[PDB]
Amino acid sequence: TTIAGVVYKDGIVLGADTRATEGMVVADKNCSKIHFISPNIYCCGAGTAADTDMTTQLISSNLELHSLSTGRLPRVVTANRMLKQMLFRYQGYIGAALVLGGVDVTGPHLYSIYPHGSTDKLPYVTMGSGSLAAMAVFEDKFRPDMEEEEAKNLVSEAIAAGIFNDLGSGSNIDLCVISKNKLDFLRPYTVPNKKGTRLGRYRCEKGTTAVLTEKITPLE
Amino acid sequence: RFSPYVFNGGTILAIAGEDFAIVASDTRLSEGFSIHTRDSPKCYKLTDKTVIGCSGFHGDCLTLTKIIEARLKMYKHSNNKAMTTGAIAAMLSTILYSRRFFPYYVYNIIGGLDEEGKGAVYSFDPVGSYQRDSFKAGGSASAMLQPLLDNQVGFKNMQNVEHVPLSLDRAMRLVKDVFISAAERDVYTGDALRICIVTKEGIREETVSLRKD
Amino acid sequence: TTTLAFKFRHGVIVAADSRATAGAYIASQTVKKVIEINPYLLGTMAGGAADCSFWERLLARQCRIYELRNKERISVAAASKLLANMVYQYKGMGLSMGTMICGWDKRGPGLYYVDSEGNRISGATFSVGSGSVYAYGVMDRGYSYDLEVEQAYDLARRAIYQATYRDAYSGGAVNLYHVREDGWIRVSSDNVADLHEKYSG
Amino acid sequence: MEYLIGIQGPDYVLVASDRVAASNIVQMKDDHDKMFKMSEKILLLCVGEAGDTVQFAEYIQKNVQLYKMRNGYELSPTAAANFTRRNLADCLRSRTPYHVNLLLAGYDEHEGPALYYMDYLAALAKAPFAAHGYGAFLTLSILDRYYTPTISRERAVELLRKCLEELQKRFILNLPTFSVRIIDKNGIHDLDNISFPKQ
Amino acid sequence: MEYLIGIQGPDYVLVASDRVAASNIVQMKDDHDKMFKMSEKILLLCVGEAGDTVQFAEYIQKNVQLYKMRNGYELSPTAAANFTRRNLADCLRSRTPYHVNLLLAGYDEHEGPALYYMDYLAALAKAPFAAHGYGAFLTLSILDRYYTPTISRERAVELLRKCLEELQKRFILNLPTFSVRIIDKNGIHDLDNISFPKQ
Amino acid sequence: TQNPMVTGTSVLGVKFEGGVVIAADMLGSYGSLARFRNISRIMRVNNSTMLGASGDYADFQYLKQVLGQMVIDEELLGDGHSYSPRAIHSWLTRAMYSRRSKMNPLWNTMVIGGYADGESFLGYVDMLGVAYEAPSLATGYGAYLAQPLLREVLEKQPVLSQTEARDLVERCMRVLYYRDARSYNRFQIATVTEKGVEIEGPLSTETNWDIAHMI
Amino acid sequence: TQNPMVTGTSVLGVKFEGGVVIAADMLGSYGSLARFRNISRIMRVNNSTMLGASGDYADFQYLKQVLGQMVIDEELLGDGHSYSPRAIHSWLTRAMYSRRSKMNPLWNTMVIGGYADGESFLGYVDMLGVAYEAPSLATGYGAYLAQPLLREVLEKQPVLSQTEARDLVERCMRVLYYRDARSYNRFQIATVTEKGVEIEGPLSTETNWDIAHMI
Amino acid sequence: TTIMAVQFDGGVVLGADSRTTTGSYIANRVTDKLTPIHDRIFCCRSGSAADTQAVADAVTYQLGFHSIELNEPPLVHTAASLFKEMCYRYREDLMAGIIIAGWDPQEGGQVYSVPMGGMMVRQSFAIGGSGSSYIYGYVDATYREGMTKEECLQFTANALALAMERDGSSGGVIRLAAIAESGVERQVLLG
Amino acid sequence: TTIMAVQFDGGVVLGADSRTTTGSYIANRVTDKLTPIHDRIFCCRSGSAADTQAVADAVTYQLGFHSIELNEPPLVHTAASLFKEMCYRYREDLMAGIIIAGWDPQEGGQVYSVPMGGMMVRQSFAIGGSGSSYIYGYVDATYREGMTKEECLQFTANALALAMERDGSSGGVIRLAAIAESGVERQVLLG
Amino acid sequence: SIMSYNGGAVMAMKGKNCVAIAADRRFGIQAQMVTTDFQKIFPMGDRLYIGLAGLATDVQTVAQRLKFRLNLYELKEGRQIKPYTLMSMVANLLYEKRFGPYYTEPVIAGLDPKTFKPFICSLDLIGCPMVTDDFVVSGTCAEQMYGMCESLWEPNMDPDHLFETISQAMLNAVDRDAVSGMGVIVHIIEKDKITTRTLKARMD
Repeated sequence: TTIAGVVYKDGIVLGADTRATEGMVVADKNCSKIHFISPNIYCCGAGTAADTDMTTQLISSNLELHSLSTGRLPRVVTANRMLKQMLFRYQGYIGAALVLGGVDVTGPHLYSIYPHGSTDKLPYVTMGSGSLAAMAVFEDKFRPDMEEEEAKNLVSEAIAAGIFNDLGSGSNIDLCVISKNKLDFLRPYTVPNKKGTRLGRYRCEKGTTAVLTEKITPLE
Repeated sequence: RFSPYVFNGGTILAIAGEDFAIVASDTRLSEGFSIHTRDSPKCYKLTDKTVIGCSGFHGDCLTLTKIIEARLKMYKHSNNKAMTTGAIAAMLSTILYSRRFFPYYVYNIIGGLDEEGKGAVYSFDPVGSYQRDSFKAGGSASAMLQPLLDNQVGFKNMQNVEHVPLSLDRAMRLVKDVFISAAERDVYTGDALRICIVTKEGIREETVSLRKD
Repeated sequence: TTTLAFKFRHGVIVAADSRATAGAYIASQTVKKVIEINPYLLGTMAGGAADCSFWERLLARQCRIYELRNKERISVAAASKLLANMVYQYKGMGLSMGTMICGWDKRGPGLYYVDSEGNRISGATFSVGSGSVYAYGVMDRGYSYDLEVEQAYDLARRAIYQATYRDAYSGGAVNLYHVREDGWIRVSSDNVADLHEKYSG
Repeated sequence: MEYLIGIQGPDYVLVASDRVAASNIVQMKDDHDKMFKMSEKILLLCVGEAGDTVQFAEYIQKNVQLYKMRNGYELSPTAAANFTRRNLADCLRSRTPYHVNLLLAGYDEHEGPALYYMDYLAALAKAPFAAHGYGAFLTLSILDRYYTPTISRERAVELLRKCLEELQKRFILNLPTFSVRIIDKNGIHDLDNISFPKQ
Repeated sequence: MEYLIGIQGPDYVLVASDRVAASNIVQMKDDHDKMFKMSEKILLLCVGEAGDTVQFAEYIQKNVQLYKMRNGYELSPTAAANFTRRNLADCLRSRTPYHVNLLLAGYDEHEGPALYYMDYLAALAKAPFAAHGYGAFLTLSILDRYYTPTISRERAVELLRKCLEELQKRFILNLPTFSVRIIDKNGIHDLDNISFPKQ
Repeated sequence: TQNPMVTGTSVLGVKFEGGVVIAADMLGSYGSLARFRNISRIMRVNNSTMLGASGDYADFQYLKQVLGQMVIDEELLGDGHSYSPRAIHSWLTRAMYSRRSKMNPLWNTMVIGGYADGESFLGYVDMLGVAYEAPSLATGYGAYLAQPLLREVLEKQPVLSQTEARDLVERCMRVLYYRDARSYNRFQIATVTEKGVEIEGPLSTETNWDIAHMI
Repeated sequence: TQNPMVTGTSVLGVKFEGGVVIAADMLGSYGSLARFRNISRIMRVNNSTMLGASGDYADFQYLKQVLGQMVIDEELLGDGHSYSPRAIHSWLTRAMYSRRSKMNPLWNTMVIGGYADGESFLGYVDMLGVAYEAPSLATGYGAYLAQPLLREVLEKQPVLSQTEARDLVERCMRVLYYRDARSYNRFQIATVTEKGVEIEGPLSTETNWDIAHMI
Repeated sequence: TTIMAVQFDGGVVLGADSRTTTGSYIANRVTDKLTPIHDRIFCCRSGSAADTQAVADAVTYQLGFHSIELNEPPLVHTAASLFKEMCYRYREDLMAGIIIAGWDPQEGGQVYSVPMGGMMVRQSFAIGGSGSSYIYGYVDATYREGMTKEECLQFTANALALAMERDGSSGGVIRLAAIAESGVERQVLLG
Repeated sequence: TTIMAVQFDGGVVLGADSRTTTGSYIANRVTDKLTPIHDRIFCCRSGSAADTQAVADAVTYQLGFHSIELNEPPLVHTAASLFKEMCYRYREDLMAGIIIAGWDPQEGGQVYSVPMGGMMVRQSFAIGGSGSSYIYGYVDATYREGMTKEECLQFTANALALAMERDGSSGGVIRLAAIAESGVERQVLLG
Repeated sequence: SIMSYNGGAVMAMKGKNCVAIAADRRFGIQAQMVTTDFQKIFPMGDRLYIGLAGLATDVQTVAQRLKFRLNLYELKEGRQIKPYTLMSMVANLLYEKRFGPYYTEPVIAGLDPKTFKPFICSLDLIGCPMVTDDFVVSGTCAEQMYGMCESLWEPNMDPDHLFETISQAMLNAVDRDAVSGMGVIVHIIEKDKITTRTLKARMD
């Protein structure tokens, strides 16, 4: 797990890697850590998966409620304030390493949340287990007010370096770009890995296993 | 506190044929959630007919390899002939028990030919037992690999499936398939696969890459 | 892991399973547990693999030296005593070893039981291992002294079958050795599923 | 500590228990009774943490008597067993857990005989012959050796005789006297008290 | 675990033991022997940590045989008892302690009968009747009820019969068979094996 | 050493064409206190090899002493034979293993760089005896931070020149000054070629802070 | 309070003829660090009583607040009735006991000095609720150090004058500056008489270092 | 980490680094360690981060509501009392090194300090944070009563400079704050 | 506790307090913290007391035997190597904060420092003891390369003054030592 | 481990137009078996099953608890339940015990109620869903079943090869396992009908 965020000259580029390890064994090869919050705000999670999931669904429900109650576009600082108040109210028991990003009336705003309730506004953040490699790539090749394809190439490069380094990282790479008007969301950004075709067809035959007791139940 | 052991991982396979012994192993040497290298072959060529693989804690693997080579040279300079396979197995069992009360954290697999020219794989444990089996998979991906060799090599749990002797290139595609399939779910399977084949005519080696994840 | 041994009129029967796990994971299915010391002794494997193999191999060394010094093959009680004396010098250091010693004597049948706790006793019936109590039950049902040969074979084989049916750690193949007056003789190596077919109906 | 065995038949259930009441090291009472008559065809035995046994008898016994007196009729054995399991499963995740381990024995007019099997972790089981304790170990091999699903009751009594003969042979405990019940279409019948003469 | 009793008389010593060999929960051996003949009038029994019993028999037995073969004659029971206590007291304060608890039984031509009493802390004692274990508790009241220093041997056998009848009555253990010795001016006489038929 | 008192920090080393460059900084930290701001953490071994280390500095002084004495002894043999860098790597591995087998470890993390007979060499030695060869080594947090830069540039192009290698080391040391809390803006570059072993002076970094004007 | 953060040190108080003098120093040590070298550790309660304390300073601020509020409440009753010092002592004892029964103690060691109706008063309150009256009190290390001077002079002569009492306090505070490691050469003297309650300024000590010339 | 507050005749001057650390890794190079509450009152924090952020937000809440209800500019001692109550009440869960400073119309410039216990004291200058221990020598050497504004700025610049130079955890960049009747003047210096 | 060593052009200057503490009780107010090993080489100690006393006595033994056997005045680096060996060989039982200084005929004035780890380094000035942390600011601000003797004495006086003022364990009285070719000048100051 | 108290293994495998779920039969306390007829695969409506593995207490408790909420849902709304809905319900029910956690790893395998679309997912002990396309497993012998399904799976599978593949996978992965064995029950379902077969596994 290696998530990253950045702010280019107009908006926000978020990334992810979709290897859900459970301990030491690869449990998933295709997951989704970029979650919905609002039509303009998204979020990424790290660490304990179900904690991030339930927390982000609760906050997304509450902000959808608030936005429909108000009648206008949500603000990112409201999401930040709800998250930090809840995570501090749980005393750091819930582990939810969050990256928060959205575009308000004020513009693009990126927040990273550490699971006790400590938050920071930054132009670029990395979170997760392999965040150090992506933060290395960011500090190497960042400049203020980048363009779009520059930022997309940079975030792809950073998470790719995290996958070629980290052991809990490594799958196909998720991206998300938020502007004032154009929201994009892509399943495989750049698929670095292939897989060798099987060399032996180890296919079983129709009856190669002894059966003791059958049952048939028809349906409609 | 100071912990004296660490798990470097690795995966070693062996297949005993009618007249061949194939030993293969990944070459990733790692620690925790990092990669130290992507080229470190676990196989070692002892004699003209014996290849040993060693996974687990890496420093004990290096030390054990060097001690085995030294005692091989001692046997040669005493008795004018190289050791057999079972002699190396007995000696290695004595060594692995000789540090019982501060154990090696080392899985060991010896493949090679016997004196009749047949395949023989002697497995081990960290404390010093051994047994003559036809196939073993040692290391982190042991449980990902033993039942599939039971399905293909051992012909277990099947019905109306005859027993064909295991040929050579069939064993090769087996080794390649099991390392690809185990590298999909494992975190310790390397990239470089180092396949050592022991025949009655020498030692062959072969390097096959994998996905670079 | 479940072994047993019992002596009767025509010598000693020794049988064992062949499963040796590692925690919840099975290492192998064909671990030959009854360790062949001599053409007249049989030792077992009871918990520790490396420890039983090593110390019984060292006992075999001592016995062969004894034979070459006395021109007379060692008795069973002497061998068990030497094994217990060698094991006691590491008490508390964490040896697990519960083996059995069988063989023929000038006195005849011999059956001893040597622990890593250093217990050394004679007897007529024994069973060692995790599922040993299961073997104790059906064996102490069917035990007598005046038994036939095939009766004892069926008793021991059925006993190990019941043990592996109840225990989770026991399984694999049922080995079967028979100690006679002249020397020991392997009887058969029967799989569990074949016995399941044989005794289910 | 001990174990009470529960052999199920084709049309009867053969349950047995001891008459032993443990202490520090002394046998305080040698005519103890673990039998809790729930209904006319449903028995209950109990072994576990010895403060919970009487209160389980209170809860289950009295709530079954409540159902029977309310609705006019007797419970099935299955629903009663499941009700015990439910009260265990509710009582487990609290500040006050109960630690008991027994099997339940009933008989329906329609379902016939039935044997269930709990644990201190509230697990249902529908067993042909079950066990708990330490007599569990030395007895299930003998019982699984000599079992026939279509077995007659006197053969079951002889089998229980044999099972006891292997209980008094290699045990580190005493277990002198066993009480034995049987359940049929006629209800709850008591067989003779099964002891073995000491001196 | 168990206890082996040692009743002393005016001119005889009545020692006894079991035939029980404990395990995990099983009774591995039902004909065990705890009797270690030191000399022609000195016996030894042993209960404790069951790896030390045989080696104590080795050390004490063989060094007493060394004294007898060297100097030409038998030890007193008192000096042998003190020698055992000395080897215990030396073996206590080391890296390798021994954990046994047995009383010693001898007979002198001049001092007559003698009973000693050890512990796992190497304490000598000269007792009229002594004990160890858990049978100690349930048996010393009966023995201290019916004791006369000038008691005849058949009365002692009847008293031991009574003591066993209170061992099989409120104990949590099995203890089926006891072997019984006696020591006199003639030497070691083996009495009959004291069992109860169970079924 | 059970408890390391005065630790160094990360060491970087990478091969290039006919040479190995190694650079580590010059700070001796106790806890959080940067107590010793002028120390040397690279020994220039005789003419073909070169050592850099982390962890407890006292143990590094000890191994400095022992290796110096061994090199002096072979140079006094007068046979024309020297130690290959791989022989030194093997000896050091055996030393660490014999330390840790007796439960008295030398708290270090050492990098051996050498160039002999046409071939470059870059070896690693851990405290636990874990030892291997690599085209680029990185210790401590360098394995988390400056390792992906090394493996990034080395995967796109496996060989390098000396200028490119030195520039890459400068960038990696800049990054380590950026995000190590135990780091310091003064480092020395050490280089082996066929011309001998050369230690450059205490260079520094040029940093950027234009993100601070962003509120 | 489970762990006392910022502790004071010893407080000295002694009766005399128609008054009670109390003196404690002005230091706010954290651990071994003398962090707060100007704080007040004596509250001048309304006109008849006076409080001094040790231990955790935050709890002293808390009891300062609560006692101030209680005194304000009775002064706003307007009945002409005040608190005797023994009533305050009783209330504070009940407060400490109810703190420690709930396993949440106030980490303090308090001295109550008062003069009302001809009779002097000097009360003690521990953290555990142990409370008594005494002609001379000494807290912390003062009970080990300046206590024998008080009990020495008071046994030879049970009553005192104000000058003798103040001089004895000066000598005791000098000794506590000599051999308390958590001590400081600045203290304030607080005094009750029939004339009211008076806090003197930050006095100091005069030391003797003539033992240092002995080698 | 290393935070600093110095008053002078007209008003007060604050200062902090920004090197917010976690373990041995630098998480953030630049941080607003000093936080506005009212237009004339600041606080600078240390210890744990989430604790001080939540406490500063709740104090901002209570103080803003009270100062609107007063229809008067608030006191500094009031905000100090609020931090005192919230720190002291939960000294079991918070690690706060809160230092309050700010100019006041009634009382001029004031500096209050609240360490990890929950005590409150008024000082003329303050040292807060784990790396302030190293410059207690420098601040008890160089300080002189009755400085000007520029002398206080130069003073705290040299102070936080030496603290950043020696301690490993401190570092980053220097933030300053100057509070008087005329306004708040913030700047970011390095040297 | 707080020990200090500063070299200058002609020689070196040492200094220490004497507040040797045990727990929270002062056992001794005045202590010879600095020790003459040879007539031109000093060491000042910290950490545990008995450890450093035994180490200084054994170093005095070996160095005296060696310097008599040389029939030449000893080097300073020699004594530094001896303390290095004895500290490093038994890091497991000793707690030594030994700082070696002294003038030498061959090499002038030198200052070596040996902390608890047993490492050895040459410095131009040194800070030793548990209460030196509070003046690492002042020793980095006030030091200037190329002082005189009187400036070094005033310097270490102000240093140990602020250290004694701030740390609780430190205190007592100031001992000084000035070492040059002309002699050893010890004095006891307060201020 | 509390997860290794009673053993257990549940495998689900997605085929072409059908889905097959299988589990073991053994029940017992850790080394002692008890019975061979313990139910771990429960019916939740038609053409949709759930498998439960781990501690048997939480197995029966969560199964009855889920049946409670399931029937309440299917009675408040006349339609039958979609599989994503069931997945979210199990996730919410497990997450209600965030700090009082059940010890179970539910595996859901069922078809689409409108189309013939298959569905598989698995959850963790706190409520982390995971939808895949090939297979999900749960229990002690995880790594064995991972090796089997990553060794033997093909994307487009007729039900016969689906049945034999899941059969061989379960037999071999169970036979390497110790505490989990004693028979295999296999449910192979499709759009038209539901087939349940039991395999001749080693009874050892």
